[PDB]
Amino acid sequence: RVFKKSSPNCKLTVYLGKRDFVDHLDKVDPVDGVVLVDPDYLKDRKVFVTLTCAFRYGREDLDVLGLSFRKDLFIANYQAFPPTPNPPRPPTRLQERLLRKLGQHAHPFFFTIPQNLPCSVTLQPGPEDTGKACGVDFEIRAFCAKSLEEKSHKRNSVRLVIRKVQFAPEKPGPQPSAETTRHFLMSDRSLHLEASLDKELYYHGEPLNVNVHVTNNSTKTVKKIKVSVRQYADICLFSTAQYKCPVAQVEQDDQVSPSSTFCKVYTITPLLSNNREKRGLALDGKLKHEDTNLASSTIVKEVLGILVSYRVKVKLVVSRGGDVSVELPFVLMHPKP
Amino acid sequence: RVFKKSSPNCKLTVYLGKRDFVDHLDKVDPVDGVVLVDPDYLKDRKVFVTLTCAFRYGREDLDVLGLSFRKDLFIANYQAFPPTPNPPRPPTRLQERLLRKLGQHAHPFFFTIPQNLPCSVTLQPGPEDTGKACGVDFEIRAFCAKSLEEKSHKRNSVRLVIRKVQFAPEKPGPQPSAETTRHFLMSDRSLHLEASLDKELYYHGEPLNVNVHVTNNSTKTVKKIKVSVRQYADICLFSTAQYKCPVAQVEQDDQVSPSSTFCKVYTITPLLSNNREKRGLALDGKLKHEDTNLASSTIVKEVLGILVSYRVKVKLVVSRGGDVSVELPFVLMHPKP
Amino acid sequence: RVFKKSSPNCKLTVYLGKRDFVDHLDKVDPVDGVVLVDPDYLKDRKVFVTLTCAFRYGREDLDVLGLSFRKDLFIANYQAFPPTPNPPRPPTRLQERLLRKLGQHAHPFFFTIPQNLPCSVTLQPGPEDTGKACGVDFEIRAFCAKSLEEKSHKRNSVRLVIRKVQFAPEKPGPQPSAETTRHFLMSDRSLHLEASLDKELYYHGEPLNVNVHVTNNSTKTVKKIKVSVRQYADICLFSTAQYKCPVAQVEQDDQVSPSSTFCKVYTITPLLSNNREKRGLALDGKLKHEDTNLASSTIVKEVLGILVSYRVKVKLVVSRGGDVSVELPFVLMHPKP
Ligand SMILES: O=P(O)(O)O[C@H]1[C@H](OP(=O)(O)O)[C@@H](OP(=O)(O)O)[C@H](OP(=O)(O)O)[C@@H](OP(=O)(O)O)[C@H]1OP(=O)(O)O
Ligand SMILES: O=P(O)(O)O[C@H]1[C@H](OP(=O)(O)O)[C@@H](OP(=O)(O)O)[C@H](OP(=O)(O)O)[C@@H](OP(=O)(O)O)[C@H]1OP(=O)(O)O
Ligand SMILES: O=P(O)(O)O[C@H]1[C@H](OP(=O)(O)O)[C@@H](OP(=O)(O)O)[C@H](OP(=O)(O)O)[C@@H](OP(=O)(O)O)[C@H]1OP(=O)(O)O
Ligand SMILES: O=P(O)(O)O[C@H]1[C@H](OP(=O)(O)O)[C@@H](OP(=O)(O)O)[C@H](OP(=O)(O)O)[C@@H](OP(=O)(O)O)[C@H]1OP(=O)(O)O
Ligand SMILES: O=P(O)(O)O[C@H]1[C@H](OP(=O)(O)O)[C@@H](OP(=O)(O)O)[C@H](OP(=O)(O)O)[C@@H](OP(=O)(O)O)[C@H]1OP(=O)(O)O
Ligand SMILES: O=P(O)(O)O[C@H]1[C@H](OP(=O)(O)O)[C@@H](OP(=O)(O)O)[C@H](OP(=O)(O)O)[C@@H](OP(=O)(O)O)[C@H]1OP(=O)(O)O
Repeated sequence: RVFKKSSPNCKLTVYLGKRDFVDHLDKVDPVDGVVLVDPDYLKDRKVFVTLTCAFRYGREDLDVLGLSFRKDLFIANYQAFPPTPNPPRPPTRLQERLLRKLGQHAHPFFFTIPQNLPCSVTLQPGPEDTGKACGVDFEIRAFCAKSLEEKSHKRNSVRLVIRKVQFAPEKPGPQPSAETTRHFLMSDRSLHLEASLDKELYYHGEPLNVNVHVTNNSTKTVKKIKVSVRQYADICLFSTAQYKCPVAQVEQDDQVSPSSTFCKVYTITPLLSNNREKRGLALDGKLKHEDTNLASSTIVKEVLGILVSYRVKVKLVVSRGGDVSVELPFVLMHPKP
Repeated sequence: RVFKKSSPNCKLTVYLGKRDFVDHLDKVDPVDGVVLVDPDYLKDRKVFVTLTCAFRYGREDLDVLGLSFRKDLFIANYQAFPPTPNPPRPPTRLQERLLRKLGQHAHPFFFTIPQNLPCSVTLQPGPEDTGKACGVDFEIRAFCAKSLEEKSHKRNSVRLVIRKVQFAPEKPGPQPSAETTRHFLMSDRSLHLEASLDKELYYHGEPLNVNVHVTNNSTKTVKKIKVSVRQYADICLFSTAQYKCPVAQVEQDDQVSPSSTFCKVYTITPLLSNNREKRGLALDGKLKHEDTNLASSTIVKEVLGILVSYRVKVKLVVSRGGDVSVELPFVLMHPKP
Repeated sequence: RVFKKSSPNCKLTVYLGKRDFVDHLDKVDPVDGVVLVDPDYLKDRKVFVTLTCAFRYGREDLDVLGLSFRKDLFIANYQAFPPTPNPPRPPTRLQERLLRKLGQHAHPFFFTIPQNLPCSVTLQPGPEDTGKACGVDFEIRAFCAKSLEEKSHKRNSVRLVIRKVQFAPEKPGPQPSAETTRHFLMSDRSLHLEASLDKELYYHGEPLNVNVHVTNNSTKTVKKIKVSVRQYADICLFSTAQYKCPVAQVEQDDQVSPSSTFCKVYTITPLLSNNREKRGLALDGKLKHEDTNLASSTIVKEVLGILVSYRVKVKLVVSRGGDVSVELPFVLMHPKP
C-alpha cells in the first residue's frame, strides 16, 4: 500500500511509497515522500525532513560512556515548509496522489540516496541487549522547529526507518570450485580434496549442493567429513576487523580409507532460524514487526560500513595432524522481484 | 535495633543507628555513629571514618581497563581517634547509650549528608554480572592507618552501606490527565483518546487504575488496546542519556468500531518481581541480604546522578498507521513511616 | 607423540615435540621445532617462525573499537629459510629425527621462553562470548613472505598454541593455620575461631580437609558455619585489579551454643566442573579440543600478567553482627609428571 507514521501527538505524519530502496549499483531508488502538518500547530515553526544513514557499533552501556562508535555516514536536511522551489524533479505520481487527498497542508520532500553507502545491516543482538541494534540503518525523520539547530522534541518528531537493499545480479557468475592436495613427505603419496558448487549465486532458503570428491592415495584415514557455511562480516571502523560465524554445519562420520576414492554431494542450507542465538550475526536490516534473514552478500571497498560474504568450507578430519580443507566463496541474495 | 559490622580481624566495629537516612528536601538525616577499636592493636595508628557517595556506571570488565565511569560525588573523612573537639553538635542519645556499654575505646563520629546529592539507586545487574552494581551508593568506611593517604588494608577496614532515601510528599499533586486527537484529512472525522489516573502518587505494590475513553468518530478500527507503565532513568554523566524500560503491560484485543465510543478502567501494577530479567533497571538501593523494589520516583536538576520517573502509556492500535497514544506521568514512592 | 599442524593450503607444516613447556623458575623448557615447506611454493619468499606471548583483556566488541587491552609481552621472530648459522645450540634428537624423515625442505627453529613471563591462563568466557578468550597465551606462528613487515596471509600461515606451565614444588611448605578472636566489650567473654589445613599444597581434584575448632565463651549463638574456597585473580594492566570468585562452598546449619566448644573437619573440593557458569574465572590455558581445570596457583611480582592464588575461608554466622572468620592460603597445582 503506502507507508505512513505520525508523531505521538498526531500533528505530523510522514508518508512514503515504500520502505525498501533498491541499490542498482549505478544508482539508488530515490526517496519521494509527503509530510502532512497541522497548520495552526506549527505556527511560526518550520517543518524539516531529514534522511540519515547511520553506522553504530557497540553495546548499550558503551553509549552512555561515549565509547561506542557512532557515525552518521550521510545526512540530508530538507525544509519542506514554508514550500520551496519545485525541482527535483517533478512530483511523482505518488506525491501527486497524496497531495490531492491531503491538501494544502501536505508538503512533498525528495531525497537521493548516495550510492557510495553500505546497505542496511543489523548486527543480531543477544537476549540481554535492550538498545537499538548495531549496524547500518537509514531513517527518515520529520519534525517542527524554528531552525535545524534547535533540540529534538519527541512529541513533534516522526522517525521512520527505511532500507537500502541490493538484489542478485542477472549475469550468473563463475562456478565455485576449489582443491587442496596434502603431499606426504618423501613418498609419492597424497590426499586430494576437490569440491564445487553448482553455481555461484544462491537465494535465501535455497539449499546449496556441495560436490565432494576425495582421492586418498596415502596411508592416513579420513575419519570424519565436515561441511559448513560461514558468514564473514567485515566491520570497517578505524581498522577493519573481520568476524566469522558458522551458520550451517553437516558433520558425518564418513570415512575415506587409504588407497580409496570417495564421492558425495552434501546438501546444506544456511537459515537465520538455526542461528537466533549468535550475538553479532549480520542480518538484513530489521524492519518494524517483520522477520529478517541472514544478511545478503554485499556487492562491492573498505570505506566505513559492514561488508558481508559467505563461504562453504569442506574439511576432511584426519587423525593427529593431516586435516585437509578447501573453501568455496558463493553469493547469497534475494532475487529481484 | 542497632546496625553494626566489624573488620575481618574483629579489631574494629562500626555502629550506626539505622541504614536509611531520609532526604527531607530541605535537609537530610545526619549519620551519627560510633567506632569501637581495640586499644593495643592500632598502637601508633589513627582511626578514620569516611562517608562516600559514589556513582559508578559500567560493566566489570570496563573497570579493569579504566573505561567505566567512577566518580565520588561526596567524600567526608573524619579522624575519630585520638579524640577531637566535641561539636557537632552534642552526642545523640544513641551515641551516649553506645559509649557507655562500650567504654573509652568507643569513639563517636558525625556526618551530615549534603542535600544536593542523588538518592541510592541500584542498576539491576544481569545474571552474568559479578562485580558491584552500577548506580549511586553511600558507604561508611572505618579503618586504621597513620594518615589518610596510606593504602587500604582489608583486615583493618570495615565497609558499611547506607542509603539516602525519599518518601512521598504529604501534599497530593494534581490528577494525571491527557488526551490525543487524530484528525483525518479533509473529512470532519476524528479518533479521540482521553485517559487519566485517580491520583498522581502511587505506592510500591499499589495498583494503578487507568481511566480510558475512546471516541471513534472515524472510519478506522481500533483493533487492540495497550496499557503500560514505563520506567524512565536519566543517567547524567558527561551527557545525560535517558533509558526507558517497560515494567508492566496489559494488552487486550479490545476493539473500538467506527462511529462508536468505548470506556473502561484498566488496572495495572508495576512490580520488580515481573522484571528480574531486565538488565540496568533502576532499583531502590540494594541492601545487604534484603529484597528491593523498582526505584522510587526522584523528587527534584541534571547534576551527576540518576533521576527516575514513571509514566502510564495508553495506546490504541489501529491497522497500518493510525495508532493513537497518550502518556500519563505519575509518582511512585514509599509512604513516610 | 609429536605435535604438528599445517597451513590451510598444506604448503607449510610446523612440528613441535610437545605443547607444554615447563617453567622451572630458574629457566623454561626451550621450544625446539621444525618447519616443513614446499620448495617451489615459496619461491622468492622466506619462511619465518614467530614465538609470541600475548596478553589480552576485554570482550569481543571492545576489540573492534580498539578499547580492549592487547599487549604482546614477548615476540621472537626467526628466519628459518634460507638456512642460517647452526647455534643455538645443536639440533635436538627430535629435530634430527624429523629432519631425516622430512628431508632438505625441513628447517629447524629454536626459541627460548624468557622466565620473567606469566604462565598460560585463560579467563573463562561466558556462553555468549565468541572471540578468543582473554588471558595469557603463547603461540608459535610460521608463514611465508618477503619480509617480516608484509601483512599476514591466512592460507600460508600456521598458528600453533603452546603453554608455559608450572608444577608443584618438591619442598612442602608450612602448614596453613589461622585464628580470629571476637572479644566482647567489657565482659571477659570471647568467641574464638581456629582453623587449619593438613598441608599447604593440594593437587587439582584432591579434597581439602579443613580443621575447624570453635570456642564460644560468649552469649552469642553461631547459627551457621560456612566453608569455602575462593580463587583470587590479580589482573595487572596499568593498575592491578584483584578479582575474587568462590569455586566451592559447604554451608551447614551447624550451631555452636554459648559456653560450648565445637570441633569438626570440613572436606571441600574446588572443581571447574562446578563453576562452568562463572564468567572470567581463571583457567589453566585452553588447549585445542581438551578439557582444562581451575588455573594453577602462580609461583612468583606485579609485572603485566595474571597471578592466581587460592584461600579457604571459614565463617561463623552469628545473628545481627558478630560473624567471625579466618582465611587459609594454600597452593593448588599439578604434580610434576
Ligand atoms: O520509538 P522508539 O524509540 O523506537 O520506541 C518505541 C516506541 O516507544 P515510545 O512510546 O517511547 O516512543 C513505541 O511507541 P510508538 O511511538 O510506536 O507509539 C513503543 O510501542 P509499540 O510496541 O506500540 O511500537 C515501542 O515499544 P515495544 O518495545 O513494545 O515495541 C518502542 O520500541 P523500542 O523501545 O523497543 O524501540
Ligand atoms: O602417527 P601418524 O601421523 O598416523 O603417522 C605415523 C608416522 O608416519 P608419518 O611419517 O607418515 O607420520 C610414523 O612414523 P615414525 O615417526 O614413527 O617413523 C609411523 O611409524 P613407521 O615409520 O614405523 O611406520 C606410523 O605408523 P604406526 O603409528 O602405525 O606404527 C605412522 O602411522 P601410519 O603408518 O599408520 O600412517
Ligand atoms: O565485602 P565484600 O567485598 O562485599 O565481599 C563480600 C565478603 O567477602 P570477603 O570475605 O572477600 O570480604 C563477605 O565476607 P564478610 O566480609 O561478610 O565476612 C562474603 O561472605 P558472606 O556471604 O558471608 O557475606 C560475601 O560473599 P557472598 O558472595 O557469599 O555474599 C562477599 O560478597 P560479594 O563478594 O558478593 O560482594
Ligand atoms: O488503508 P487505510 O489506511 O485503512 O485507509 C484507506 C484509504 O483511506 P484513507 O485516505 O482514509 O487512508 C483508502 O484511500 P485511497 O488512498 O485508496 O484513496 C480507501 O480507499 P477509498 O478512498 O476508495 O475509500 C480505503 O478503503 P478500502 O481500503 O476499504 O478500499 C481506506 O480504508 P477505509 O476506507 O476502510 O478506512
Ligand atoms: O584457526 P582459528 O581462527 O582458531 O579458527 C578455527 C579454524 O577456522 P578457519 O577455517 O576460519 O581457520 C578451524 O579450521 P582449521 O584451520 O582447523 O581447518 C575451524 O574448524 P575446526 O572445528 O575443524 O577446528 C574452527 O572452527 P570450530 O569453531 O568448529 O572449532 C575455528 O575455531 P574458532 O573459530 O572457534 O577459533
Ligand atoms: O542483640 P544482640 O546483638 O544479640 O545482643 C544483645 C545486646 O547485648 P550486647 O551488648 O552484647 O549486644 C543487648 O544489649 P542492650 O543494647 O539491649 O543493652 C542485650 O540486652 P541486655 O543488655 O538487656 O541483656 C540483648 O539481650 P536480649 O536481646 O535477649 O534482651 C543482647 O542479646 P543476648 O544478651 O541474648 O546476647
